[PDB]
Amino acid sequence: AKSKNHTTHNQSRKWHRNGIKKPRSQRYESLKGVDPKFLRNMRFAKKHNKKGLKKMQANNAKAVSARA
RNA sequence: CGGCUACCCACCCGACCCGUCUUGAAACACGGACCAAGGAGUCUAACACGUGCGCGAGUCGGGGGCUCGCACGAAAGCCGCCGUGGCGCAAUGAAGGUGAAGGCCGGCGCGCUCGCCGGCCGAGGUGGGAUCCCGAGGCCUCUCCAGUCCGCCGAGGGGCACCACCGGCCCGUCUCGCCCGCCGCGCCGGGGAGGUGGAGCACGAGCGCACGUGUUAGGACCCGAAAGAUGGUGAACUAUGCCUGGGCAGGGCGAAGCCAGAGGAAACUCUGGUGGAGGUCCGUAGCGGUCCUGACGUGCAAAUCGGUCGUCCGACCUGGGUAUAGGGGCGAAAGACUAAUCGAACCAUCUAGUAGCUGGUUCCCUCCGAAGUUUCCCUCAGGAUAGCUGGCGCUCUCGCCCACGCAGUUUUAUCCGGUAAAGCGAAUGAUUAGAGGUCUUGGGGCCGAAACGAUCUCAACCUAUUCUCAAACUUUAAAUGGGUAAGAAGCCCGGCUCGCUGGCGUGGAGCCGGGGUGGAAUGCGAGUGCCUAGUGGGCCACUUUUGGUAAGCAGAACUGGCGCUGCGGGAUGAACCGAACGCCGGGUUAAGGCGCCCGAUGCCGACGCUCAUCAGACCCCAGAAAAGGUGUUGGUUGAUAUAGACAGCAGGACGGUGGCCAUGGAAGUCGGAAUCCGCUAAGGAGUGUGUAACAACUCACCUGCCGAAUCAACUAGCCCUGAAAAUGGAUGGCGCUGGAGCGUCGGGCCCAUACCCGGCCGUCGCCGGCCUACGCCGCGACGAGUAGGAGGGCCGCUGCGGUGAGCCUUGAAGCCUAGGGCGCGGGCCCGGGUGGAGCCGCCGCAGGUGCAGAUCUUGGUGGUAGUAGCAAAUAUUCAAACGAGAACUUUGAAGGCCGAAGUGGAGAAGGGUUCCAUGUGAACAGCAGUUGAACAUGGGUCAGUCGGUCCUGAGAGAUGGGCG
RNA sequence: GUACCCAUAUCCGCAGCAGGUCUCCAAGGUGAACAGCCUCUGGCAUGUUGGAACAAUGUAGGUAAGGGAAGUCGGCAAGC
RNA sequence: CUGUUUAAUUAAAACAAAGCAUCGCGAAGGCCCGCGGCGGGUGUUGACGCGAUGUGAUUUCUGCCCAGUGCUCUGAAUGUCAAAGUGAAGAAAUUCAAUGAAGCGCGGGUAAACGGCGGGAGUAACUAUGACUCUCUUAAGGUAGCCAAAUGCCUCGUCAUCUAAUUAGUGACGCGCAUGAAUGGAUGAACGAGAUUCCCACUGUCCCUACCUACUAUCCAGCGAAACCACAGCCAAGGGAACGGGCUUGGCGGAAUCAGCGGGGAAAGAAGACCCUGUUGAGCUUGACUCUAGUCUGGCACGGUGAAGAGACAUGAGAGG
RNA sequence: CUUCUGACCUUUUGGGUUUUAAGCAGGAGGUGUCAGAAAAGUUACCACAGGGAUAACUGGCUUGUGGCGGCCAAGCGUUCAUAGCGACGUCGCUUUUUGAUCCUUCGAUGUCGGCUCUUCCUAUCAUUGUGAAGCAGAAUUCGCCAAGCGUUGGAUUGUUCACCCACUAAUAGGGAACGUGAGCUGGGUUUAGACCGUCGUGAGACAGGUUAGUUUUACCCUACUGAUGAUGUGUUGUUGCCAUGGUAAUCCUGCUCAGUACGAGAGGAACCGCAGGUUCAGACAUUUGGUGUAUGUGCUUGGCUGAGGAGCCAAUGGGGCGAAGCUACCAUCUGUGGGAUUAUGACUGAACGCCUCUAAGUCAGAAUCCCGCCCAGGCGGAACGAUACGGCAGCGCCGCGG
Ligand SMILES: [Mg+2]
Ligand SMILES: [Mg+2]
Ligand SMILES: [Mg+2]
Ligand SMILES: [Mg+2]
Ligand SMILES: [Mg+2]
Ligand SMILES: [Mg+2]
Ligand SMILES: [Mg+2]
Ligand SMILES: [Mg+2]
Ligand SMILES: [Mg+2]
Ligand SMILES: [Mg+2]
Ligand SMILES: [Mg+2]
Ligand SMILES: [Mg+2]
Ligand SMILES: [Mg+2]
Ligand SMILES: [Mg+2]
Ligand SMILES: [Mg+2]
Ligand SMILES: [Mg+2]
Ligand SMILES: [Mg+2]
Ligand SMILES: [Mg+2]
Ligand SMILES: [Mg+2]
Ligand SMILES: [Mg+2]
Ligand SMILES: [Mg+2]
Ligand SMILES: [Mg+2]
Ligand SMILES: [Mg+2]
Ligand SMILES: [Mg+2]
Ligand SMILES: [Mg+2]
Ligand SMILES: [Mg+2]
Ligand SMILES: [Mg+2]
Ligand SMILES: [Mg+2]
Ligand SMILES: [Mg+2]
Ligand SMILES: [Mg+2]
Ligand SMILES: [Mg+2]
Ligand SMILES: [Mg+2]
Ligand SMILES: [Mg+2]
Ligand SMILES: [Mg+2]
Ligand SMILES: [Mg+2]
Ligand SMILES: [Mg+2]
Ligand SMILES: [Mg+2]
Ligand SMILES: [Mg+2]
Ligand SMILES: [Mg+2]
Ligand SMILES: [Mg+2]
Ligand SMILES: [Mg+2]
Ligand SMILES: [Mg+2]
Ligand SMILES: [Mg+2]
Ligand SMILES: [Mg+2]
Ligand SMILES: [Mg+2]
Ligand SMILES: [Mg+2]
Ligand SMILES: [Mg+2]
Ligand SMILES: [Mg+2]
Ligand SMILES: [Mg+2]
Ligand SMILES: [Mg+2]
Ligand SMILES: [Mg+2]
Ligand SMILES: [Mg+2]
Ligand SMILES: [Mg+2]
Ligand SMILES: [Mg+2]
Ligand SMILES: [Mg+2]
Ligand SMILES: [Mg+2]
Ligand SMILES: [Mg+2]
Ligand SMILES: [Mg+2]
Ligand SMILES: [Mg+2]
Ligand SMILES: [Mg+2]
Ligand SMILES: [Mg+2]
Ligand SMILES: [Mg+2]
Ligand SMILES: [Mg+2]
Ligand SMILES: [Mg+2]
Ligand SMILES: [Mg+2]
Ligand SMILES: [Mg+2]
Ligand SMILES: [Mg+2]
Ligand SMILES: [Mg+2]
Ligand SMILES: [Mg+2]
Ligand SMILES: [Mg+2]
Ligand SMILES: [Mg+2]
Ligand SMILES: [Mg+2]
Ligand SMILES: [Mg+2]
Ligand SMILES: [Mg+2]
Ligand SMILES: [Mg+2]
Ligand SMILES: [Mg+2]
Ligand SMILES: [Mg+2]
Ligand SMILES: [Mg+2]
Ligand SMILES: [Mg+2]
Ligand SMILES: [Mg+2]
Ligand SMILES: [Mg+2]
Ligand SMILES: [Mg+2]
Ligand SMILES: [Mg+2]
Ligand SMILES: [Mg+2]
Ligand SMILES: [Mg+2]
Ligand SMILES: [Mg+2]
Ligand SMILES: [Mg+2]
Ligand SMILES: [Mg+2]
Ligand SMILES: [Mg+2]
Ligand SMILES: [Mg+2]
Ligand SMILES: [Mg+2]
Ligand SMILES: [Mg+2]
Ligand SMILES: [Mg+2]
Ligand SMILES: [Mg+2]
Ligand SMILES: [Mg+2]
Ligand SMILES: [Mg+2]
Ligand SMILES: [Mg+2]
Ligand SMILES: [Mg+2]
Ligand SMILES: [Mg+2]
Ligand SMILES: [Mg+2]
Ligand SMILES: [Mg+2]
Ligand SMILES: [Mg+2]
Ligand SMILES: [Mg+2]
Ligand SMILES: [Mg+2]
Ligand SMILES: [Mg+2]
Ligand SMILES: [Mg+2]
Ligand SMILES: [Mg+2]
Ligand SMILES: [Mg+2]
Ligand SMILES: [Mg+2]
Ligand SMILES: [Mg+2]
Ligand SMILES: [Mg+2]
Ligand SMILES: [Mg+2]
Ligand SMILES: [Mg+2]
Ligand SMILES: [Mg+2]
Ligand SMILES: [Mg+2]
Ligand SMILES: [Mg+2]
Ligand SMILES: [Mg+2]
Ligand SMILES: [Mg+2]
Ligand SMILES: [Mg+2]
Ligand SMILES: [Mg+2]
Ligand SMILES: [Mg+2]
Ligand SMILES: [Mg+2]
Ligand SMILES: [Mg+2]
Ligand SMILES: [Mg+2]
Ligand SMILES: [Mg+2]
Ligand SMILES: [Mg+2]
Ligand SMILES: [Mg+2]
Ligand SMILES: [Mg+2]
Ligand SMILES: [Mg+2]
Ligand SMILES: [Mg+2]
Ligand SMILES: [Mg+2]
Ligand SMILES: [Mg+2]
Ligand SMILES: [Mg+2]
Ligand SMILES: [Mg+2]
Ligand SMILES: [Mg+2]
Ligand SMILES: [Mg+2]
Repeated sequence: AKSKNHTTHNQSRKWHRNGIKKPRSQRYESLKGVDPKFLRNMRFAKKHNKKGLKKMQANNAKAVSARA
């Protein structure tokens, strides 16, 4: 009882009925697969930022506000 | 007079018989003779999602108890120190076990890749984010003054839910090291910084009840097996033993034994009788069944009958009793018989056994609407997964010089590739021929004792060319096609963090802060979550292609179509050409067509081709080739002709030379090579016929007459030959020839459910109004559809709780009806006629709720059809009586059959009143009946000496005892 | 217990079914004979119906001139 | 040979038969029944008997192979080998070791047990074929017989007879795909409701059909079904699920009927006995898988007393390398 | 599941130690049907649910193969390509062979061959009319229009096929579901019994061979054959036409021609005419033969009526003859012509000064076509006769008014 083996007929119609839209592009996609050393350095820079940010950046903001 | 309709008839057009398996159904595929009733997705437990309700970090009394005995009460009410308990509120490890709060500010110890302290609120930050808040600005009678009065908005802020990311916390692990504590200073505990695994935490949402869908276990939508197990019943048929009885006409052959006679010296032999044996022969009764493959073959018969057969003293046939009973018995063995069933009986139960397999599966309308494909499976007639589909939503966006976002598309930049084509005087592999050079090699000829001492040639090698090819070759290389980008998620500027890297404040990432959106065209509203049926056999077509000679063959790529689909043309039709579908009126048209079927050329239509004794007449499509035509109609390349051709008529057609090679003959004429010469006006060492050769005819050539065009080869349009198949017959038919054929066209005309305008119905979107708000309006765009998914029903059936101060013996339900009428529809209302005691509307509730099929179950009725059939065994007739009725009864007579192995007289088994008498004649008797073995009534079986009872036979059987 | 059928009509086979079912008695003629045929004692209406005709086909039965198996797979049937 | 056989498609060459052979058994036995018992059949039996097989009148013949598969017999010389029993290590569970019943393995016998019986090369004064000989193989290479057979593919083999003509029949030939010796081979009087060939007489089997008789069939009187039925029935061509009756184009088309007929209705009788699928069954067989009755051995109790003897363990002592 | 490796790890259940076991992580022991069950064969004694998703029939698509043709022309043909063949190449038709695919058929289409019978096809074996030869005659070979008429009797085989004998003008090829099984036959294939050979340990298998092996139903519709009828002409009858459909004739022998034409001989025709015969068709019974139940007559076996005489019975007792009727190629009679034309041969005659059967026009022309003869006569019509007593009637024609 030989039958049909494999065809791709009437497949593009099934695909285009729902759509072949591109994947959802969003900001801050992901951080997976990134170098572990680079990720560790980024975490350290993010967690040590508020130590010196809230003072020197505030002083510079006051200075630029006095400038303009 | 008006009247649609469930009345009948006629014409015009269209019209194949329904249901399901299938790519394909009206099929010469299956089911259906018809009608009435019954008939198929239910219920329980569990799970998932969605919706309604109540409570809410809680929720739930379903389990019990309490009040008072109760028709409604197997209800309802309550427990409150009955919440035991289930679910959720805490997760992570196999386990010992552990087990979730961040942020700001300042200080100190080296504010150290650095802990602690003190104060506060208290679940971080970034980019989006409905909504809300603030808000420059301008919008209302003459004016500076105002609170309401008119009234939107640039920009900015805190930001629900939700989305993405970063960080934070908990549990199990791996690396690194250091610190703290002691009910006891230890292979005792606790803590940190980094990478990972968790169904986690990071202000919680679950619980209980009901409904709908989907999956699953229950017989589980309905009907259906071959089979398996348990426990019992059959030897009245048949197979076999045993016991006890019965039966087998007549003839033929002539075994042993016996007697007599004859022959012989003896042994002995021979002859004629008698004798009556045989698993003997012909043959009857009996027992079986060879052939006619005879008759029947819905029969006499679920195995028979007529001839013809084999055996008939036996291994014979047969009655009764008795023993063996189902994986068993019995078997002169055919797996035959075992109660019409035997390669494993019957009966009841498990059992509604299972089926990936057939068949069926019941009311209407509206909306949406496929797949035969990927992967896996002992998978290929199936299932799971993905995909296609539907439903429920949810989050936002427009609606009062500018949008977020998207696209089977184009435009601009940008790469990617190795097909089509082309090439091999370019790589690789195949490949024909020529030209030159030869270093060498091999085969021939030459000078000559031989010799790379010399020479000619061939093969081989090299060089520059040359002809033809590669899906598994390629320098080069298309079209088509694939990806990306065309902004605010971007750019410029400044400053902080890094434990990453490092000459360097170097590089790179992260964060913060203020300033500047108009960035290719066109079109469009987008995003997202959950549940989910069906599908998982396909087919066809333009083009590209694999195997095959080819196929209406098998297998692929894109797109379209059928299946899932009607309509107008192709006469006919699955795929072709147009075109897609609510009900209508008008106009137009696509494809196609205008001689009649059949609507339209019935145009004073145009140009040209074509004649068939087989014309021709429209993609798929239903017919044909190589080749040929002095049949016509066009074209090309050429050659001749007033220095008079081509055709026709007439004349010449000679000499060297009967030339050289041949020979039985070649003297132009069978052959090989050649092939000239001289006078001429021209004659060819000769185009053909003929002779064995010579002769003869004739031709090339020249000339005489006529007199102006002609000859030859190819090429392509119609037509013709090529062209033969079986029932009579297919441009669709009739037919058509100044066309109704072929080619090129013009102006009109014909009609589709297509287009435009308008009415009506429904869906969707936008909405409008403070008029059943679940109602009433307005505008616009769309309506097909199998499998399947949803919504509505004031469609229908049954019963229950309310309600209609409901209808009815002045007529309920039901049934019938050329009557009226409503709704698109399921259906319903009224009138009339039967009928004689119940029924219905509205609001909710629960179903054993809708039939056209299932070789569906039961019951009834048709065509067949007053048909087949009342024919195995020789045969009936006359008169009379009883009777309404005579062929079937009775009596008499005549003619016949069974003819003693009977169609007679008696019995055993079996039947049980069938035996007898009387009486009726609807039923029985296959017609009839006065008749009967039918019906009703009443009678009938008399035993010491007929048999049972008595006795044992094969055999069955209790106690003693044994086993269980 | 004692009737009756004991059967092509009282049994079984779905029935008044050419089927099946165990025994006794059994004459005369022809003839070897209980073969076949014809009669007597004893039974019967021809087997679930009759009338009219004698077409084809059919079911059983018998002949056919000349040939004699030449038909057929086979001398099947029929025939001697 | 007589006889029996598939009731209801077979009557036979099949089965059976006397005869001829072989196997087991001396009763605490052989072959079987049985859930059970020292229960039952043979057995009211005892080797001229019982039980289990093969071949199949009489005569003559019974060839060669034990390699394999089966059957049987032997020695605790000899390998494998379960429970139970013994010793050792360990606190014990446990582990190790010594020995080891049947069976298997080894060896012998048996083929009237199942079965089998090959293949090359050189050699005769016409040549070939071939008297004769060498060689591989395993256990032995078809002996005596018989044949194109009921056994032969080539084949309708070749020759002779039978015929006018023969794929038939008979006789003979014989590297015979693939005959053959109790798998029985060769004959063979009588008898086959056995199959086949020829001949004589015979006849309607036929040339070549015709006629006659009885019962139907036929019409009528009376009585009266069933099978089947989607609706129903005139054809040609085309398309179509590729062979229509209904569709399209044409040919055409008057009621109701009787007697035959068998071309059609792809006629009826039955969910194809043929082929395939089923993760559907049943019968049967075996060196398919897993089990079991039964059967053969070993151990444990029933199961008790005496004597003699062998092997090992522990004990003290004397020889040895 | 087993084994190994590591923690100076976890649990070994009332609490401790130890053996052991379980537990975590990763390496190995395998699913070759490789996303992974543990698995021999036969059933012809077979069964069930299904499949035309899937073979054995036919039909359908193509024709490789088979058969049948055409073109080119190297050559055969003594000479000479094409009288007759024609290689190397190449182009077509057919489904009378086989093969390829599986489209309809699995709730069945009865599947070989033979017998009987009808029709059709032509790629013609013979017959009618013709052309060409290496056609002197005869016998032959190649084509043209041509299917009207024939294409037999047997030996062996189941056979399709094939071979042989004989006859004949010739013994040609096919189709219709490989025509035809509710027509037959069952010889083989293809069930169940059994035998032999080979294969298999076995059950069993063999497109190997040999034997015996149930052949069911029509009464329905149509078609066909025949018979009543129906429609319309007012009724009925007689005499008549045919529109239409069917269609029948075919072949051979002997004699005169003629031992002639022809041919050197050997050999050896043809036209007209005369006798017939084969097959087929229509009938017919005087003669001949069949049948026979006038149960006509006369013998004869057994029994029966007492015996003669007369008879009867024995499923028409047998047999010798036989009227009438039916019947036989087993006897007898008969079977017939006109037209237009095909193939072909010709006339006049241009295209194309000539030629030419053609281009327009003419001629002859046949088993083929049609009709004539014959068969039945239509939802076809004509010509003629009679047309309703009896007592009241009834029915026609003319003229009529309502
Ligand atoms: Mg598939
Ligand atoms: Mg239905
Ligand atoms: Mg199916
Ligand atoms: Mg199909
Ligand atoms: Mg259908
Ligand atoms: Mg059908
Ligand atoms: Mg059918
Ligand atoms: Mg039916
Ligand atoms: Mg109903
Ligand atoms: Mg609690
Ligand atoms: Mg069942
Ligand atoms: Mg089982
Ligand atoms: Mg039992
Ligand atoms: Mg008995
Ligand atoms: Mg005898
Ligand atoms: Mg004899
Ligand atoms: Mg007899
Ligand atoms: Mg019989
Ligand atoms: Mg019998
Ligand atoms: Mg027989
Ligand atoms: Mg018969
Ligand atoms: Mg009959
Ligand atoms: Mg007899
Ligand atoms: Mg005899
Ligand atoms: Mg006898
Ligand atoms: Mg059993
Ligand atoms: Mg039986
Ligand atoms: Mg059983
Ligand atoms: Mg069920
Ligand atoms: Mg599949
Ligand atoms: Mg979706
Ligand atoms: Mg490529
Ligand atoms: Mg290329
Ligand atoms: Mg296919
Ligand atoms: Mg295809
Ligand atoms: Mg479908
Ligand atoms: Mg669609
Ligand atoms: Mg469509
Ligand atoms: Mg159409
Ligand atoms: Mg197009
Ligand atoms: Mg289109
Ligand atoms: Mg319109
Ligand atoms: Mg048009
Ligand atoms: Mg018109
Ligand atoms: Mg043509
Ligand atoms: Mg067409
Ligand atoms: Mg076609
Ligand atoms: Mg031309
Ligand atoms: Mg025509
Ligand atoms: Mg529309
Ligand atoms: Mg719709
Ligand atoms: Mg109601
Ligand atoms: Mg009343
Ligand atoms: Mg009442
Ligand atoms: Mg119901
Ligand atoms: Mg119904
Ligand atoms: Mg039914
Ligand atoms: Mg009733
Ligand atoms: Mg009826
Ligand atoms: Mg009748
Ligand atoms: Mg009868
Ligand atoms: Mg009277
Ligand atoms: Mg009487
Ligand atoms: Mg008498
Ligand atoms: Mg007697
Ligand atoms: Mg008697
Ligand atoms: Mg009475
Ligand atoms: Mg009666
Ligand atoms: Mg009585
Ligand atoms: Mg009574
Ligand atoms: Mg007395
Ligand atoms: Mg007594
Ligand atoms: Mg007892
Ligand atoms: Mg006791
Ligand atoms: Mg009595
Ligand atoms: Mg009887
Ligand atoms: Mg009887
Ligand atoms: Mg006598
Ligand atoms: Mg006498
Ligand atoms: Mg009578
Ligand atoms: Mg009777
Ligand atoms: Mg005769
Ligand atoms: Mg005679
Ligand atoms: Mg004779
Ligand atoms: Mg003879
Ligand atoms: Mg024969
Ligand atoms: Mg006979
Ligand atoms: Mg017997
Ligand atoms: Mg028989
Ligand atoms: Mg014993
Ligand atoms: Mg013997
Ligand atoms: Mg031997
Ligand atoms: Mg041995
Ligand atoms: Mg032990
Ligand atoms: Mg020699
Ligand atoms: Mg030999
Ligand atoms: Mg012999
Ligand atoms: Mg013969
Ligand atoms: Mg052998
Ligand atoms: Mg041999
Ligand atoms: Mg005679
Ligand atoms: Mg037709
Ligand atoms: Mg056909
Ligand atoms: Mg057709
Ligand atoms: Mg039909
Ligand atoms: Mg119609
Ligand atoms: Mg139609
Ligand atoms: Mg009739
Ligand atoms: Mg008939
Ligand atoms: Mg079936
Ligand atoms: Mg499967
Ligand atoms: Mg079975
Ligand atoms: Mg796999
Ligand atoms: Mg099996
Ligand atoms: Mg058998
Ligand atoms: Mg198919
Ligand atoms: Mg087929
Ligand atoms: Mg049938
Ligand atoms: Mg049929
Ligand atoms: Mg003819
Ligand atoms: Mg046929
Ligand atoms: Mg046979
Ligand atoms: Mg057989
Ligand atoms: Mg002469
Ligand atoms: Mg002469
Ligand atoms: Mg005749
Ligand atoms: Mg006569
Ligand atoms: Mg006569
Ligand atoms: Mg007489
Ligand atoms: Mg007499
Ligand atoms: Mg007398
Ligand atoms: Mg008699
Ligand atoms: Mg007579
Ligand atoms: Mg006579
Ligand atoms: Mg005649
Ligand atoms: Mg002519």
